[PDB]
Amino acid sequence: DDHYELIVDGRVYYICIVCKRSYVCLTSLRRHFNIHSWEKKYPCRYCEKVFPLAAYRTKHEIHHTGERRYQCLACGKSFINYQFMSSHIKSVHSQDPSGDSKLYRLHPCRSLQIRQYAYL
DNA sequence: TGCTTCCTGCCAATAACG
DNA sequence: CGTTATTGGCAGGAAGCA
Ligand SMILES: [Cl-]
Ligand SMILES: [Zn+2]
Ligand SMILES: [Zn+2]
Ligand SMILES: [Zn+2]
Repeated sequence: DDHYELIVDGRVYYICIVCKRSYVCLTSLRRHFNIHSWEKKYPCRYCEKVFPLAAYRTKHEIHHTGERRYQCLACGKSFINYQFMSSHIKSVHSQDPSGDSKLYRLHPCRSLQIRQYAYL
């Protein structure tokens, strides 16, 4: 159908037929495969752009609304995504957000309707 | 070479099923 | 509506880009 399997050292991999990318998760292969098939379409609700993954569309739509969900706990500045937040904390505070301390807060998404993670 | 978007393991939230 | 399947949000490194 849309994949074959490699089994190496007991570990199972799922291989896309088209580009031969390997996936540990079958769910990942399927998510990825839409890029080839365009079976599903994820159109920005604010403009003409269309995405092959739902999450790509959501991250894009956040740019339309201007919501700043990522907040630096050291100085309070907020950022639209992880990358700007991380870049700020490393350059300005000389600390790594992926270290063993919580240096930022991810606020819930309020400018769009997306599913809510209870831990935020 | 510093923004910008992509990528995929993981799994909570949601949907589908029966 | 309780059990199973699916969706897609998240991190944070990778890749794209000018
Ligand atoms: Cl905001
Ligand atoms: Zn592929
Ligand atoms: Zn748009
Ligand atoms: Zn700060």
